[PDB]
Amino acid sequence: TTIVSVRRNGHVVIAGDGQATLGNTVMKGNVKKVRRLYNDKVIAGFAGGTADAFTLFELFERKLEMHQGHLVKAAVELAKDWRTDRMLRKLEALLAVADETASLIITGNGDVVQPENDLIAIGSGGPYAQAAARALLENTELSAREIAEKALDIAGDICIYTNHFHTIEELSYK
Amino acid sequence: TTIVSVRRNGHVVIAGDGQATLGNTVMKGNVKKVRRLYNDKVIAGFAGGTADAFTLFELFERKLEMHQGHLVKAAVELAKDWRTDRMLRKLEALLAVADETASLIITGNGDVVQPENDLIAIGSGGPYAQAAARALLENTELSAREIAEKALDIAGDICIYTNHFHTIEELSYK
Amino acid sequence: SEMTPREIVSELDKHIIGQDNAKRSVAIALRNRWRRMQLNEELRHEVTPKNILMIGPTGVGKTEIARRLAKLANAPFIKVEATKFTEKEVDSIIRDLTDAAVKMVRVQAIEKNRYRAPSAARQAFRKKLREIMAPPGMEEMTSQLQSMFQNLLIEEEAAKLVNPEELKQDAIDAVEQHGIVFIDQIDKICKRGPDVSREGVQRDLLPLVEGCTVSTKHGMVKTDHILFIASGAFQIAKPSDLIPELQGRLPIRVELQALTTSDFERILTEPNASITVQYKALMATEGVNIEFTDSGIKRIAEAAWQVNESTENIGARRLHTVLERLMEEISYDASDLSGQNITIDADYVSKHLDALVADEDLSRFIL
Ligand SMILES: Nc1ncnc2c1ncn2[C@@H]1O[C@H](COP(=O)(O)OP(=O)(O)O)[C@@H](O)[C@H]1O
Repeated sequence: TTIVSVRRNGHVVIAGDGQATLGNTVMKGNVKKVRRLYNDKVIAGFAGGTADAFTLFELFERKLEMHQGHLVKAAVELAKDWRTDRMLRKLEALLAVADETASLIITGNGDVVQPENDLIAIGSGGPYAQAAARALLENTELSAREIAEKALDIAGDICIYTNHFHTIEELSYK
Repeated sequence: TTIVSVRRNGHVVIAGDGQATLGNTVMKGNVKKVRRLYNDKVIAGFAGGTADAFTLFELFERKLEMHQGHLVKAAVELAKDWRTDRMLRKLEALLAVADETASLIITGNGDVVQPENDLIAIGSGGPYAQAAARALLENTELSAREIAEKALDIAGDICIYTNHFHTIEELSYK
Repeated sequence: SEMTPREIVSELDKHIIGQDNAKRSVAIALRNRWRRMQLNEELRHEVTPKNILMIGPTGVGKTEIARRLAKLANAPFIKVEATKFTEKEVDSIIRDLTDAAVKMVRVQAIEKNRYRAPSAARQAFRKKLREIMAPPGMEEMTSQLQSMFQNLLIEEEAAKLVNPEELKQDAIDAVEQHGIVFIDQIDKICKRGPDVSREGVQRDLLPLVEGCTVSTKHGMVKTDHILFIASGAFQIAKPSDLIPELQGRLPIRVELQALTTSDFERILTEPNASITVQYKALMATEGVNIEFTDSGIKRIAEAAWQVNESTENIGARRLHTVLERLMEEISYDASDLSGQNITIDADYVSKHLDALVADEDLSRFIL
């Protein structure tokens, strides 16, 4: 699994593969690991069980309603409830989320993190994509969509658990 | 255990073996892992404890009655309560179900999945059956029944946990 | 009333559309009432009402059958939610039924006293003429104490003509003989395997159907021959989940079918005082004349069916929310449109609704 997020020129994207591995076999190659949230104002991705994220994403939208859509404050409240609830603590996933404000990562340990250039790369192939995205972001004028696309394909060629099936959700704010 | 589902030419089937393994021994070779539901309009299979599936099947018919037999929406409500309820969370099984609309998989993680060609293959020998069914479906004009039958026999020759006792429930809609 | 079962169903067809099996079932129970009175002294005590259990999704007319039935027989009627007692005493069912029977026989007594309520100069003028604070449980008690303390021409004549001792004794006989009770959503008190509290409500309701006596300020009422009509979707639980003492007290069972798009088309027009007829008279009050095309009525029924299939199926109740959303512009301008004839064609229906029905996220709020 690999998920990338790039922000550039008033645009932010989230891209992820569709491979689902069971042991040494591929279970499904067209998984949709990226989706939109909070009435199309927020994009998000997840590395882990599909229903684990659907549970966390729904509660995250409820945290946004209590906080008027504030991304950071709602992300902490989600991370606080994630570690705290005996039922939510059983969940195992790596969340990635972004809006026009900023991009950040959410983990099951309750750690909320915003990478240096809002450059998120998670999953088994995350570190692969992160180095490809870092190279293009500094040495090219490519748009955030072009970087996340090419970086995800590179991670698919390298990671055995990542394929070339792609799903993207761009957000333009300019 | 291996269970296959194929859909072709207005027909959809579900086939499963009858082997029940206890450690390194065979406990029962004529297990009926396939049955019909919702007044003969739905076919389903299960890989796991027999009683765990009977419980999930009955509740699945309840969700179908609330949703007027809609397969997808009832599958989400079943996967919703499966992960949620402290009682149902203890159940461990892999459900497969299909109607004339579509075929899909249900898991104890709450994940609902529809395979690419509605081609389901679950159990310990699932990957072996998916390899054979994928070959025949693209290279032959064989009916869905002949594909699921031959694919399950090949999975039984390979998987030590799968035998050649078979149970099938076809649904014709044309 | 001496109406035969077919005469009962024929009258119910004037309001309820289809669901004939439920109409036939209630007609049998009401006909046994008249059949019991013709029996000898012994059999009248042994025979007990054939209580009915309606089964089906919400909004298919389970209540309207019970309402029109009690309105057809001029019988006292009450609807109760079985879940209300999961947290009031069950005996309140008979009390409120009598209070409704009292007001029923009382306003009916005024009707008998209403019409009761010469020189040439006599006819000429005749032509020109034409504090006590209590907790909520005893609030009704302190009412009676306050009315007792206060005690210690249409009004004076109707009070002079009425017989208050007769109206109170009659309402009891109207309840003991002709009474009807509707217990909605009885399926929700069945065991889900709360089961103690759910089945505990079933035990508390048991004496009311097994024949018991309930005290009331209006008098002592007996629940022996009262008819009861329970209802429930029974999608979660089944009637077999009811306690055995309760299953035997509901001899008649019936399943109401889900309404179709054609039924919605009929419900909008055919029933007497149908909702479409209601707004036609309402817009007539403003001097406006509305007319619905058969294609317009068709797409309205098609619109309500889509919302029930898209999100949640609420039965024929969806027709109410849709129709008011369609006529909202006319109902507001109806004052300024006096003297105009407005037509609700298929294009008018698609103009005000298709934009809404297309968005399921909005349909969960507006419709
Ligand atoms: N067969 C029918 N004929 C006419 N109107 C109906 C019919 N079924 C439902 N309706 C309308 O829909 C509503 C049904 O609500 P109700 O009968 O109280 O729900 P339930 O049937 O679930 O108890 C009523 O307001 C009634 O006007």
